[PDB]
Amino acid sequence: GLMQFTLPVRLCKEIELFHFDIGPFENMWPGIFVYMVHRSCGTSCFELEKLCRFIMSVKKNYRRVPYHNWKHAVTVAHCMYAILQNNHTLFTDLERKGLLIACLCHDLDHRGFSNSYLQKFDHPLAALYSTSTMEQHHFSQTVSILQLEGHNIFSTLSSSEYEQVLEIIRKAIIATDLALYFGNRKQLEEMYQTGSLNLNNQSHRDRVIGLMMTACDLCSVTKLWPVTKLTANDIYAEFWAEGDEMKKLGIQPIPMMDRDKKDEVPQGQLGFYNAVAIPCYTTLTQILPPTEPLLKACRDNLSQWEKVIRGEE
Ligand SMILES: COc1cccc2nc(Cl)c(C)nc12
Ligand SMILES: [Mg+2]
Ligand SMILES: [Zn+2]
Repeated sequence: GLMQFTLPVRLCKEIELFHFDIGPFENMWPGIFVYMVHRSCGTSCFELEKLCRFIMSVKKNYRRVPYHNWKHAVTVAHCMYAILQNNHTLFTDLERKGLLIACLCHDLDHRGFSNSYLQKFDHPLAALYSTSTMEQHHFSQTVSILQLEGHNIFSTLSSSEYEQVLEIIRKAIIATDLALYFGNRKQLEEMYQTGSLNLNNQSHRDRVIGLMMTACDLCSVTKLWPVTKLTANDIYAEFWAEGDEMKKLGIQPIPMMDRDKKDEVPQGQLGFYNAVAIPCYTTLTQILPPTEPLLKACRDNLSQWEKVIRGEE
């Protein structure tokens, strides 16, 4: 019972920073996640046997796609850990429990295609879930794994607390639908500016948690430039494969997804930082000030993308 997870000195130190990379050793990631859950939640929170059983089942249900894989899950969860550690007096016991799990499960069974491809292909999931197609499937997959024998990590929780944690996980996994981000950030920016933003209001808390979810999901843009540069290849590998699949459906894909337009990537990445990433980290920083290193790191990679266009690399 008195077992504590201990990371090697370098990892132990670096894991507390927003720009930490979990490395290339697959086998260390479950230990990295368990360590994060113990420092963020406590050794008590989950039964180590149930938690490790749940982690392996979640890993098992993540596909071998270039980007939206198991490594993405553990990275998105790490970024959440970094946020929760720099704002620990702001989150409930249940929120700390649910958010690291939601991040771990957020892209469960992701096939590497967007909601648009699912919609255009007429995939069964698009008939089952009209909007936030994959995100509703990811939550559905999270519940399926929680219902497996010996996998209920929230067994100790009351009937009411279990329904609260599951609702935190649901809202958070749906929030990773980038289509919803735009309106959520606009509503949060307005509430913050008119001083009406109250963290005691549950609907306001839901919105802030949604913004934290977009921030972690896009945390690839907040790492040191070599990590960002290499992660962009994986992101575009999926994009180009979906572009190829749109062409198979007889639909010319958007240039972002066209592998014949690889030369337009630095300009498209510049557009992404301006339209999505910088607004996301700016509003997040106004709301939760210790998350400033995410915005700082993001602005540095935006500058690196400008250097790419200018022929500086
Ligand atoms: C055009 O670039 C993009 C489009 C949509 C989502 C994206 N997510 C990430 Cl994290 C990055 C680095 N780029 C994105
Ligand atoms: Mg998503
Ligand atoms: Zn994701």
